[PDB]
Amino acid sequence: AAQKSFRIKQKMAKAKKQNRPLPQWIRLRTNNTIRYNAKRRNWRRTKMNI
Amino acid sequence: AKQSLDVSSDRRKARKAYFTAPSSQRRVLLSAPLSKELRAQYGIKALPIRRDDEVLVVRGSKKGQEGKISSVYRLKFAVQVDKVTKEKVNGASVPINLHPSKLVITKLHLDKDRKALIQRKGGKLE
Amino acid sequence: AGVKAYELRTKSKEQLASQLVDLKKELAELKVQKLSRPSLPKIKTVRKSIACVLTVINEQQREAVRQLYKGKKYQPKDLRAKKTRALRRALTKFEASQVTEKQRKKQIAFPQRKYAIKA
Amino acid sequence: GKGTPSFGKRHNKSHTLCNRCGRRSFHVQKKTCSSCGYPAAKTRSYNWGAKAKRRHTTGTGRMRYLKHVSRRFKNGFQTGSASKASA
Amino acid sequence: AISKNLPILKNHFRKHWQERVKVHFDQAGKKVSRRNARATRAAKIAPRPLDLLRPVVRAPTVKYNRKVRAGRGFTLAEVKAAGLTAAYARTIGIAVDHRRQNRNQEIFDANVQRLKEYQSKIIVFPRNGKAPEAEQVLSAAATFPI
Amino acid sequence: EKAGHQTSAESWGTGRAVARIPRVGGGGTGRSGQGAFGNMCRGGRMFAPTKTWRKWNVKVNHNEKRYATASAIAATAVASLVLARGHRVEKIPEIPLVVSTDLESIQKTKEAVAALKAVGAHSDLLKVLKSKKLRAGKGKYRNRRWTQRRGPLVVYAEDNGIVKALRNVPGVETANVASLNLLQLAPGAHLGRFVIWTEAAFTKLD
RNA sequence: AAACUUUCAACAACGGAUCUCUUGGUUCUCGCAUCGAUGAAGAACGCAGCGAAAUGCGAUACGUAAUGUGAAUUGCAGAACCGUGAAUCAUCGAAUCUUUGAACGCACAUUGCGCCCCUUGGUAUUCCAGGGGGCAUGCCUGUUUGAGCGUCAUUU
RNA sequence: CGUGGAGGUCAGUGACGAAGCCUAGACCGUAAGGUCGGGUCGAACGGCCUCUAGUGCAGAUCUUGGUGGUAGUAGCAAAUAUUCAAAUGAGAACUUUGAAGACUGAAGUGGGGAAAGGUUCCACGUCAACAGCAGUUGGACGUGGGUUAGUCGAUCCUAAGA
RNA sequence: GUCGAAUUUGGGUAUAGGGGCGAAAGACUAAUCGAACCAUCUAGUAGCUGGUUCCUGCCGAAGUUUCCCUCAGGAUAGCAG
RNA sequence: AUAUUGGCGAGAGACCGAUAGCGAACAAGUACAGUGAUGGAAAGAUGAAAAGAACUUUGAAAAGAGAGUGAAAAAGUACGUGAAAUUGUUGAAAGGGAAGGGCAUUUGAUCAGACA
RNA sequence: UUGACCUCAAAUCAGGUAGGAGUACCCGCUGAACUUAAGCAUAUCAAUAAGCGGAGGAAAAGAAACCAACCGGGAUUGC
Ligand SMILES: CN[C@@H]1[C@@H](O)[C@@H](O[C@@H]2[C@@H](O)[C@H](O[C@H]3O[C@H](CN)CC[C@H]3N)[C@@H](N)C[C@H]2N)OC[C@]1(C)O
Ligand SMILES: CN[C@@H]1[C@@H](O)[C@@H](O[C@@H]2[C@@H](O)[C@H](O[C@H]3O[C@H](CN)CC[C@H]3N)[C@@H](N)C[C@H]2N)OC[C@]1(C)O
Ligand SMILES: CN[C@@H]1[C@@H](O)[C@@H](O[C@@H]2[C@@H](O)[C@H](O[C@H]3O[C@H](CN)CC[C@H]3N)[C@@H](N)C[C@H]2N)OC[C@]1(C)O
Ligand SMILES: [Mg+2]
Ligand SMILES: [Mg+2]
Ligand SMILES: [Mg+2]
Ligand SMILES: [Mg+2]
Ligand SMILES: [Mg+2]
Ligand SMILES: [Mg+2]
Ligand SMILES: [Mg+2]
Ligand SMILES: [Mg+2]
Ligand SMILES: [Mg+2]
Ligand SMILES: [Mg+2]
Ligand SMILES: [Mg+2]
Ligand SMILES: [Mg+2]
Ligand SMILES: [Mg+2]
Ligand SMILES: [Mg+2]
Ligand SMILES: [Mg+2]
Ligand SMILES: [Mg+2]
Ligand SMILES: [Mg+2]
Ligand SMILES: [Mg+2]
Ligand SMILES: [Mg+2]
Ligand SMILES: [Mg+2]
Ligand SMILES: [Mg+2]
Ligand SMILES: [Mg+2]
Ligand SMILES: [Mg+2]
Ligand SMILES: [Mg+2]
Ligand SMILES: [Mg+2]
Ligand SMILES: [Mg+2]
Ligand SMILES: [Mg+2]
Ligand SMILES: [Mg+2]
Ligand SMILES: [Mg+2]
Ligand SMILES: [Mg+2]
Ligand SMILES: [Mg+2]
Ligand SMILES: [Mg+2]
Ligand SMILES: [Mg+2]
Ligand SMILES: [Mg+2]
Ligand SMILES: [Mg+2]
Ligand SMILES: [Mg+2]
Ligand SMILES: [Mg+2]
Ligand SMILES: [Mg+2]
Ligand SMILES: [Mg+2]
Ligand SMILES: [Mg+2]
Ligand SMILES: [Mg+2]
Ligand SMILES: [Mg+2]
Ligand SMILES: [Mg+2]
Ligand SMILES: [Mg+2]
Ligand SMILES: [Mg+2]
Ligand SMILES: [Mg+2]
Ligand SMILES: [Mg+2]
Ligand SMILES: [Mg+2]
Ligand SMILES: [Mg+2]
Ligand SMILES: [Mg+2]
Ligand SMILES: [Mg+2]
Ligand SMILES: [Mg+2]
Ligand SMILES: [Mg+2]
Ligand SMILES: [Mg+2]
Ligand SMILES: [Mg+2]
Ligand SMILES: [Mg+2]
Ligand SMILES: [Mg+2]
Ligand SMILES: [Mg+2]
Ligand SMILES: [Mg+2]
Ligand SMILES: [Mg+2]
Ligand SMILES: [Mg+2]
Ligand SMILES: [Mg+2]
Ligand SMILES: [Mg+2]
Ligand SMILES: [Mg+2]
Ligand SMILES: [Mg+2]
Ligand SMILES: [Mg+2]
Ligand SMILES: [Mg+2]
Ligand SMILES: [Mg+2]
Ligand SMILES: [Mg+2]
Ligand SMILES: [Mg+2]
Ligand SMILES: [Mg+2]
Ligand SMILES: [Mg+2]
Ligand SMILES: [Mg+2]
Ligand SMILES: [Mg+2]
Ligand SMILES: [Mg+2]
Ligand SMILES: [Mg+2]
Ligand SMILES: [Mg+2]
Ligand SMILES: [Mg+2]
Ligand SMILES: [Mg+2]
Ligand SMILES: [Mg+2]
Ligand SMILES: [Mg+2]
Ligand SMILES: [Mg+2]
Ligand SMILES: [Mg+2]
Ligand SMILES: [Mg+2]
Ligand SMILES: [Mg+2]
Ligand SMILES: [Mg+2]
Ligand SMILES: [Mg+2]
Ligand SMILES: [Mg+2]
Ligand SMILES: [Mg+2]
Ligand SMILES: [Mg+2]
Ligand SMILES: [Mg+2]
Ligand SMILES: [Mg+2]
Ligand SMILES: [Mg+2]
Ligand SMILES: [Mg+2]
Ligand SMILES: [Mg+2]
Ligand SMILES: [Mg+2]
Ligand SMILES: [Mg+2]
Ligand SMILES: [Mg+2]
Ligand SMILES: [Mg+2]
Ligand SMILES: [Mg+2]
Ligand SMILES: [Mg+2]
Ligand SMILES: [Mg+2]
Ligand SMILES: [Mg+2]
Ligand SMILES: [Mg+2]
Ligand SMILES: [Mg+2]
Ligand SMILES: [Mg+2]
Ligand SMILES: [Mg+2]
Ligand SMILES: [Mg+2]
Ligand SMILES: [Mg+2]
Ligand SMILES: [Mg+2]
Ligand SMILES: [Mg+2]
Ligand SMILES: [Mg+2]
Ligand SMILES: [Mg+2]
Ligand SMILES: [Mg+2]
Ligand SMILES: [Mg+2]
Ligand SMILES: [Mg+2]
Ligand SMILES: [Mg+2]
Ligand SMILES: [Mg+2]
Ligand SMILES: [Mg+2]
Ligand SMILES: [Mg+2]
Ligand SMILES: [Mg+2]
Ligand SMILES: [Mg+2]
Ligand SMILES: [Mg+2]
Ligand SMILES: [Mg+2]
Ligand SMILES: [Mg+2]
Ligand SMILES: [Mg+2]
Ligand SMILES: [Mg+2]
Ligand SMILES: [Mg+2]
Ligand SMILES: [Mg+2]
Ligand SMILES: [Mg+2]
Ligand SMILES: [Mg+2]
Ligand SMILES: [Mg+2]
Ligand SMILES: [Mg+2]
Ligand SMILES: [Mg+2]
Ligand SMILES: [Mg+2]
Ligand SMILES: [Mg+2]
Ligand SMILES: [Mg+2]
Ligand SMILES: [Zn+2]
Repeated sequence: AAQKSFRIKQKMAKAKKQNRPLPQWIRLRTNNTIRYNAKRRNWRRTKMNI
Repeated sequence: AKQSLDVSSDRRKARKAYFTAPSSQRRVLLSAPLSKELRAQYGIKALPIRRDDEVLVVRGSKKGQEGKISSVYRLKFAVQVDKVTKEKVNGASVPINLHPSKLVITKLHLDKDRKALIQRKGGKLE
Repeated sequence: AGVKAYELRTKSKEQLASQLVDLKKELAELKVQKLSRPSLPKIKTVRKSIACVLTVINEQQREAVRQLYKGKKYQPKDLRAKKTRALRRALTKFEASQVTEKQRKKQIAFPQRKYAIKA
Repeated sequence: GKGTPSFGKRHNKSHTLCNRCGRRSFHVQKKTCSSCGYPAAKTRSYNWGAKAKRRHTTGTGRMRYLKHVSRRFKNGFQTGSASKASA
Repeated sequence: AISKNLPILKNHFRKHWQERVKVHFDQAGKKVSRRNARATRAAKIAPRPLDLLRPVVRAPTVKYNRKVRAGRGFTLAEVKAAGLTAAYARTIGIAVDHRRQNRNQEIFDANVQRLKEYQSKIIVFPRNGKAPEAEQVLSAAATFPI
Repeated sequence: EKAGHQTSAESWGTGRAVARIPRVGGGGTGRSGQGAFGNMCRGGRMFAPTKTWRKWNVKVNHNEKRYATASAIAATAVASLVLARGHRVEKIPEIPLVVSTDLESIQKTKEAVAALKAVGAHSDLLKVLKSKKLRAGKGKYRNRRWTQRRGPLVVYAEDNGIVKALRNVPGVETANVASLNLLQLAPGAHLGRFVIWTEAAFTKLD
């Protein structure tokens, strides 16, 4: 950690990208049931387990 | 009743079949009936609705109104007519969704294919 | 607009390879545009075409190499029939129906005879 | 002692990520995944393990190939392509 | 676990017997499934009768020796006495069993007669042309009871 | 049978201040530490779980069956039972109603519906269609959505097409004389169904 | 006497029972016989004008080719028909199919490290870089090529 | 007596309001219960003859969910410590700036790293939740930017070991 | 108490459940050890403890006999419908 | 001919009806826990239609009060019905170390039927 | 000197093939204890669970070294 395997870095890249809220236009779609992004993630809440 | 062992009277299987049906299957679900005058003209009772068709609301609040169909909204199982609208209290206006089974076709939009389909059904075509 | 399939399948190998660099070069210019602009759905159609071009370029050289390999034992695997791994090993119609010399004579002399009853 | 103070000592990985199943069941030292059994030639599963079976068998994934087989069979594994009709 | 005046029962469910339960819900389902597959043989089988001719036979033991029912096949001895080859009589829809033996003239006689009666009641379609369309009979053993 | 036992839970045993039903392992999910397997437990297996080897069909003695239908037939005369059963027969010519063998050959609903009406079946044919109602219960999920009364039983001798002719009129049922079904002759085990006998049928009876 | 307490009612809270809903589950029956070294099952990481996810897909990436239908898609923006043509359509026979996995150049807690054939480039069979095609194992039939006073004839 | 469902029936009740819920309102039953009014409500439901069972709860330190009294209570008191003015803001005991009083006292409360985390870094915005007072402040929320090597590491080598 | 050594300590590496490891306490082996943890056999068995859901009507007990590795249980007779 | 809690395609039930039915009717083997093997949830319903409440006004704001839409806001994205425990207000009645219960009657409140 | 033969090897030799997945049903191996016996060891659970190998749309079995004792029967599987 802070000398990272690129494998670990890449999972950690994909980490960041999932870390954003709902794009709020999905809320507008016909039929659409998603109120909020319920899979969100915090660095000091719950941990990534490598 | 159904005599075919390949037909299903299952209410559940049907309600799913309907709500899951894709675009191409919905067009035929979105049939509207031909007008009394248009029935005798083409020798056809009803056809799957099409965008630029002209049509007459025969049921509901807007019954008696008529216009050109602005869009067929297949996702919503709804057909929108551009005359019929509601005005909101901001003063804007929004389409009213209409179901073809509650419409009737005054004026078809004729294509080579729409024409073909009528004769292909045994029609007339003025 | 945006490319049509049958209009590509006419063109020459050397034209297609050239129009490819067109679409890449057009797409590249659009890429630089798209970050200056609040949206650019145009890019969808150029890059969907760089696929359609490439499909045909490939389509040819395959149906080309398919042709010179035609009708001979041992041609390349991806031009070989897929079917099922297990069908691929099936006994061919010839060697299933291969019958026995001893047994052949018997199917001849003593075949199943059609017949019925009541009279 | 055996409690919370001894827990401050835990910074070491018994397992990193298994290449085969992408798990972090891959025991660093034993160099074998406690979940899928990689390196093993076959994939670890047991009959007292019905759930974990259910969690991994065919169909929990993409089925990038097997998806279509049932269709290709319905058509008898047609080769070539289709010609034309009308309209 | 022993009380009143009742027979001793030996009710055998001490293994996991609930695993090996077999219920026939397909009783009807299989009757149909096998009626179609009979009448779909009656087609694919052409005018042929749907069964094979069976011999008269005296039933074994002392209990059933009194009676007689259809045996398996016709004893090369009878196939020759009725005057045809075995290998051919196979393709005439006669069943020939090479294991059976004739210790009984009265049964051997009975079986040869039964054999000629079949040759007389059948029409053998020739190798090539013709086929004077014959309207298949559904049994043999019904035509030729015991 | 797999259902409800699909956890690994086990009793926490006494001394932990909470009751002893099995309890889910692990932690973090909030299902953990919850009563398992128990016939009183949310999610647990139910008491005496139902089995496919329950006795479903019931055997009846052949002669007893036939005695039953026999008694049911004799009630298709005996007007009061037919009247007491529903079946508006107060005006029909006579019990039993026997009808021309020509009925057996009718090819067309309108034609057949007429003959029925003609011979006294109007008030009964119409008792249905008024009697149509939505299923009172929860079966209306289960592909029995509609209640209705039962109309007449047209008993032919040979079917020349009366059968496809009546199959779409409601409440009406058709059956051969060689067969006869006690389920129809005494619907809901109540005697006196309304039977219209083609004269062909009636003499095949004896 | 108030407060407070308790009790009943109305209104309002609290909670989500009840009632009625049902693209789900469950059980029964019927028909069928099709995974993979031609790389499967499974993984990981990617891909959209605007997506986190489910779904779809693979650097040709919510898709390419083919065929059918005949005008949509829709949350906004964008584009847009008497026709080789709309569609987040149907069907699907042709392809693409990243890093992988029985997983096959060697490795792999590494985006670690070789060898061979073709080709471009820097003066270049030899060094450096790009482009392509390649090298696992057991076994079988075969083809070359060999080994052994295991053994046969033959030369002189 | 009552409940889920089933065959039969009353051509039963119902958007002119089914069901359910509410009701120190009314009536029948010895009682399980049954009927009625009013209110609330919104789409289905009952009487009779039969059929059927996953059919009636006060308890099982019963299962699940919900809620009380306890109770504005126990408490929020280790690590010496806070004070003045201005700015900003709707709002300042707590943010910012100045002023002051202090501390850690180089075996640091300083300056970097290993394991570990994974963007917490940094800028802009920003206070519903979080920071058991507060909140204009934050490791929070939103939105973006940021990690540049022939010489530092890995990579190579071998150790125990595999 | 000890504090320059039978010292403290990181990392790598080995040993795994009737097994390990133990300068020996039945200690330690992931808050688990006089036999770890995970799942399954498993709805393990219980002569023992707890519970066991609507109304009314009529009748109405026994704790005694004999036998039992029986003495908190059955068998049996009796009483009861 | 026989087997089939796997696969693919179909038809069905005196089955269950969101604490039921598979664990999962929902982005369910998901969120989450555990070094690991494994463990493993909760969570369906505004309306026919967003018509999802312009506009005014009070407030820093969240909101409130209006107005408005709608058949209904006693449906306001805390969204069908909306019970109970338990809670606020309002009204009624009563309370000398619990509260509630039984027969009976005064007192008040309340409800008939029933005369003709 | 040469050319065989037998045996054994080598090639990135020419071309094929095996692995893994699934495993309800099927062919085999291996294999418990809970439990029942009111104790308990043979026994029972059970030739069951668990572990392992191998298949197919079915598998297996099958045209008798069979069954019988009859006036004999006549591959296999199934009810
Ligand atoms: C999404 N881009 C597409 C482009 O990829 C292509 O799409 C064709 C589409 O036009 C075809 O459509 C055609 O197919 C019919 C086949 N008989 C004939 C008429 C036409 N509808 C589709 N069948 C296949 C797509 N690849 O042609 C049209 C387009 C818009 O440019
Ligand atoms: C009593 N029947 C109820 C029915 O009323 C309804 O209940 C909803 C419930 O589903 C909604 O909640 C739903 O949507 C929420 C969105 N914030 C999250 C939780 C989810 N269950 C509640 N907000 C209101 C209830 N009346 O849907 C669920 C149910 C159990 O069928
Ligand atoms: C429902 N409200 C009641 C209210 O009615 C009353 O209740 C009395 C109770 O105080 C008396 O209780 C006391 O007072 C009596 C007179 N001094 C003597 C007996 C004593 N226990 C009971 N005997 C009668 C109840 N109805 O006081 C208690 C209460 C809860 O407030
Ligand atoms: Mg809807
Ligand atoms: Mg944690
Ligand atoms: Mg952790
Ligand atoms: Mg839908
Ligand atoms: Mg309408
Ligand atoms: Mg509509
Ligand atoms: Mg811990
Ligand atoms: Mg340590
Ligand atoms: Mg270790
Ligand atoms: Mg799937
Ligand atoms: Mg015995
Ligand atoms: Mg089993
Ligand atoms: Mg037969
Ligand atoms: Mg013999
Ligand atoms: Mg079970
Ligand atoms: Mg089981
Ligand atoms: Mg357990
Ligand atoms: Mg279990
Ligand atoms: Mg245990
Ligand atoms: Mg325990
Ligand atoms: Mg306690
Ligand atoms: Mg666990
Ligand atoms: Mg359950
Ligand atoms: Mg009606
Ligand atoms: Mg109900
Ligand atoms: Mg008090
Ligand atoms: Mg209220
Ligand atoms: Mg609420
Ligand atoms: Mg509905
Ligand atoms: Mg179903
Ligand atoms: Mg197969
Ligand atoms: Mg990319
Ligand atoms: Mg899905
Ligand atoms: Mg999508
Ligand atoms: Mg499509
Ligand atoms: Mg691939
Ligand atoms: Mg990888
Ligand atoms: Mg490798
Ligand atoms: Mg290396
Ligand atoms: Mg190269
Ligand atoms: Mg390479
Ligand atoms: Mg009932
Ligand atoms: Mg029930
Ligand atoms: Mg009924
Ligand atoms: Mg009640
Ligand atoms: Mg009553
Ligand atoms: Mg009312
Ligand atoms: Mg009501
Ligand atoms: Mg409604
Ligand atoms: Mg009824
Ligand atoms: Mg009622
Ligand atoms: Mg029950
Ligand atoms: Mg009840
Ligand atoms: Mg109750
Ligand atoms: Mg209850
Ligand atoms: Mg209680
Ligand atoms: Mg509780
Ligand atoms: Mg509280
Ligand atoms: Mg509490
Ligand atoms: Mg307070
Ligand atoms: Mg205090
Ligand atoms: Mg203080
Ligand atoms: Mg304290
Ligand atoms: Mg202090
Ligand atoms: Mg302070
Ligand atoms: Mg200072
Ligand atoms: Mg200062
Ligand atoms: Mg100091
Ligand atoms: Mg600091
Ligand atoms: Mg915080
Ligand atoms: Mg706080
Ligand atoms: Mg505190
Ligand atoms: Mg605090
Ligand atoms: Mg605050
Ligand atoms: Mg501020
Ligand atoms: Mg900061
Ligand atoms: Mg932030
Ligand atoms: Mg370097
Ligand atoms: Mg080893
Ligand atoms: Mg000292
Ligand atoms: Mg063990
Ligand atoms: Mg050992
Ligand atoms: Mg020691
Ligand atoms: Mg120790
Ligand atoms: Mg522990
Ligand atoms: Mg421990
Ligand atoms: Mg133990
Ligand atoms: Mg043990
Ligand atoms: Mg039990
Ligand atoms: Mg137990
Ligand atoms: Mg008495
Ligand atoms: Mg004595
Ligand atoms: Mg005793
Ligand atoms: Mg005892
Ligand atoms: Mg006792
Ligand atoms: Mg007794
Ligand atoms: Mg079955
Ligand atoms: Mg619920
Ligand atoms: Mg559930
Ligand atoms: Mg419930
Ligand atoms: Mg139930
Ligand atoms: Mg659940
Ligand atoms: Mg959702
Ligand atoms: Mg979810
Ligand atoms: Mg609703
Ligand atoms: Mg719904
Ligand atoms: Mg709706
Ligand atoms: Mg407001
Ligand atoms: Mg307001
Ligand atoms: Mg109003
Ligand atoms: Mg209004
Ligand atoms: Mg309402
Ligand atoms: Mg209300
Ligand atoms: Mg409402
Ligand atoms: Mg709103
Ligand atoms: Mg509210
Ligand atoms: Mg509500
Ligand atoms: Mg309440
Ligand atoms: Mg009060
Ligand atoms: Mg007091
Ligand atoms: Mg006092
Ligand atoms: Mg005092
Ligand atoms: Mg007292
Ligand atoms: Mg080599
Ligand atoms: Mg080779
Ligand atoms: Mg295998
Ligand atoms: Mg396997
Ligand atoms: Mg057991
Ligand atoms: Mg025992
Ligand atoms: Mg015992
Ligand atoms: Mg013992
Ligand atoms: Mg096994
Ligand atoms: Mg078969
Ligand atoms: Mg075989
Ligand atoms: Mg035999
Ligand atoms: Mg047998
Ligand atoms: Mg059978
Ligand atoms: Zn793994």
